[PDB]
Amino acid sequence: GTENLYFQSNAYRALFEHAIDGIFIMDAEGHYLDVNPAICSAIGYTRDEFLALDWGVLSRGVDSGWAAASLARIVGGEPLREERTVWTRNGDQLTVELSAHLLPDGKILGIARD
Amino acid sequence: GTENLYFQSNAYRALFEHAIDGIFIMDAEGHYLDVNPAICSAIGYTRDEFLALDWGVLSRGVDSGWAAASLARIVGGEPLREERTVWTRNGDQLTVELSAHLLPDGKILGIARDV
Repeated sequence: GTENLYFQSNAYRALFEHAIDGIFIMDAEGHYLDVNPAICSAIGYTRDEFLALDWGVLSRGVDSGWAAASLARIVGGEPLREERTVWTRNGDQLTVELSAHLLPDGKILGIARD
Repeated sequence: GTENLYFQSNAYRALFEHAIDGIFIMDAEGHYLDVNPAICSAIGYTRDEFLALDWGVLSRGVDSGWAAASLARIVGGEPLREERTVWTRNGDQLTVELSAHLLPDGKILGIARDV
């Protein structure tokens, strides 16, 4: 049997740690809550730096209202799938495909892929 | 909180459903126990059809001993990271990069990526 919370929790821990794709968790207000090793390494922020940032900073989409508009669609229950230019800590540019899905308690699971 | 049992199991079910990469679970003997939508779509198998498979059949690793030897290495605490060609029952061929990690309850988490 695999239909129990311990198995599932185990499998999340392993996926989060070992995924090649970036995986992040944010709260309903767009505050980053967790970030996996892949995303910290790609974007160049440490976990502690990352957890002080909000949705929109990486892709410079706060002022434009992109962050607020997209967050609202996500918390409304529409999945996000959109390519965005993001900037690393050092100011280099990446193109990432961002996916985001609502979790049952209103938090958000995100994936960042090349 | 994001460390707790309820959060992490919620997050697993979401990530399993929504991952673009393939994710599979197998037991220590190589029997497939679960497979995510991405895998099923990639090879056009249903979940039930995939769950009749054992480790090595898709990548033609039975005769060579690759299936049994690789499974032993994983079960022994050595994560797998290697590419495998898959040949599906309808004649398709694809090459994927596989990662496989032993989980605490003895099961194995696999991830399959395009490559």
